[PDB]
Amino acid sequence: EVQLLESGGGLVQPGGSLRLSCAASGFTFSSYAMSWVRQAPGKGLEWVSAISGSGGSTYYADSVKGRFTISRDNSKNTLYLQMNSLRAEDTAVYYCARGSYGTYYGNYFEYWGQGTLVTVSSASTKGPSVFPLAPSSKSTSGGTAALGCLVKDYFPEPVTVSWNSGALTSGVHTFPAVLQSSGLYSLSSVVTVPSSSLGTQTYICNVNHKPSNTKVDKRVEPKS
Amino acid sequence: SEVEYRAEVGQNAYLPCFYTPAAPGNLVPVCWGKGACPVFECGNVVLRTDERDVNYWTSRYWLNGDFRKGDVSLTIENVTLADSGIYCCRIQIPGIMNDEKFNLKLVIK
Amino acid sequence: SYVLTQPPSVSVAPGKTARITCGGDNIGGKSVHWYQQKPGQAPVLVIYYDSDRPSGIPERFSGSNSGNTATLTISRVEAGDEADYYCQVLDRRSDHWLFGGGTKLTVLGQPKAAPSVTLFPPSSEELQANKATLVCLISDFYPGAVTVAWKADSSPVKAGVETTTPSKQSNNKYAASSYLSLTPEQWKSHRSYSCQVTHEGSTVEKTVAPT
Repeated sequence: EVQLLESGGGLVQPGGSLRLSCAASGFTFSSYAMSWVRQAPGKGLEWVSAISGSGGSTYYADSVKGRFTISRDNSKNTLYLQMNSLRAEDTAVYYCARGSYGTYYGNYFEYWGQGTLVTVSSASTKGPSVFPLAPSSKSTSGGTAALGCLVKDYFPEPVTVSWNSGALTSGVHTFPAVLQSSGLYSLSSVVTVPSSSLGTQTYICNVNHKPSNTKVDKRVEPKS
Repeated sequence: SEVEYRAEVGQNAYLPCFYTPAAPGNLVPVCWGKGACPVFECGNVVLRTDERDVNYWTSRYWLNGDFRKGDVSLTIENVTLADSGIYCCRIQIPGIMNDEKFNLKLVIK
Repeated sequence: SYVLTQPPSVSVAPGKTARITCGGDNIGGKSVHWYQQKPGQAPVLVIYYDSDRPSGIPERFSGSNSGNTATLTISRVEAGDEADYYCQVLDRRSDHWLFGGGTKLTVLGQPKAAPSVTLFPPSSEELQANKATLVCLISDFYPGAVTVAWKADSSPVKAGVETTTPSKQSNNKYAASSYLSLTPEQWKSHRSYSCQVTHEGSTVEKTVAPT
């Protein structure tokens, strides 16, 4: 299977620089033209830059000429994007994409990656406070009982949440975050689970916030 | 004399080839090869399409145009003296004989 | 210089045919391609070279292109087909890849579904750190529009309320959340706090009290 994984996204100040990476696998990398495409929040897709299989030709959207440099190492199956003189409106998700076999340009975007958020702001990183949302036995139904984690006051996006290191997947709902009127994000994650398992089973939410190199495992236990 | 295409060692070569889809909403297969177009197919095939897209490719050889809209022009990267010679571009037009055959002379300095 | 234009939004009833236009000057002369982007997901190539279909894409997806209009066609529309759809071209004149502005596909007449509401009190731990947050979690509703109102005992609360906009789940229903920030004092002073979710004229209320 074709695989495209972006990395290197994160927070950076106006005027600052950043370097995105895209590891490719499952095809002969050199045989395919590569692109970068981006999407500001709530906005349309905007093509950014492209490069030929060999690296011989590079292409740039006008809005990034003189600032961004696309390149590739074919002996490492990796695509790069050096981003300089970054600006507010460069804030977006950055997707790596592959073109089609035997075309100089690539022509279209056959395979995409999952993307990487680049945020350009003066505001500074803030790690989250994680708190347990303890299972109310006042509010159950059958065996079903709702317990969760509150992930408070962090910046920037994103935060991932798992449970018992990904071993507990059923009945999990990680809600999207609120942007507060302080520029800080909060979100919650909730598992619905049997009541009989409360005395037995350990419930730990695994919060990860890469932007602040913070990872929290919070044990959630019944109210007294 | 006779038409020819030219490049210095190191550069990319650019060989033109074209058809006009007089029956639109429908494409035909195409192939490039080394040596003059023989009676059938092209010579040492280097690049080929079916009626949809590229099903045979060689390092250094690329369709640089919108071939689905009739631009079947070819780029050859980082050419050497060995690349000198005649190239065959061929359009598989359905019908008796039909096939559009184009010989394109590349001269490398 | 070359530009692509799409209609912003298109509605269709389930089981019918959806048509998404892509306009450009003699666009018929260029290869058009189509992307599907569901909320939160990366784009997926749906059609290429006007009408070709990638391996693994349903046959209800077809495409055409001639003159000044290219057209993506989706028959027997199901609800999962809601997304933004973008057309795309390669302009070798300027060496740019161009996108249309996007089209939101909306499936009409979908089955209404009432929200589930789970309300959580502040944690002991949060209180011990001189803060208090009430967390009201709203899931499995449709259409995606709700009104949240908080109450302290019987009285309405308007301060320190932060409520997300809705968003599609896996099951094509919506989710949202609302947060109320108190002092530990406020929390302990009042007898109870309530979160009232309204949806299509009906209201569901959950209540929590220091305990």
